[PDB]
Amino acid sequence: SGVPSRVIHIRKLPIDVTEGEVISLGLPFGKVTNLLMLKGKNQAFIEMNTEEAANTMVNYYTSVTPVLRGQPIYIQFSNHKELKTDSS
Repeated sequence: SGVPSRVIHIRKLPIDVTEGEVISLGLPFGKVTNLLMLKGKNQAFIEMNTEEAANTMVNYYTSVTPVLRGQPIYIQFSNHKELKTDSS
C-alpha cells in the first residue's frame, strides 16, 4: 500500500540550479511545499503537499530521468521522516 514518502531527495543534481526547474517538474506531480538545495553533497529535498505527489515524483522518474539545460538530475525519495526547517 501507500509508502511514507513526503520528501523527495534529488540526486545527481548540482545543488544551486534553479527552483523553477525542480518545481516545474513537480508541477504535474502535484504541488511543491518546499525546496531546500543542500549544497552539501549535491542533493536537493522537496516536500510535496500530497502523497500522490511525492510518489509520482520518484515513481515516474523510476526510469525516465529529468535533466537541466542538458544536465541530467536524478530525483529520488527521502531518507528521513520530514524536512526540518532550521529550528522553527
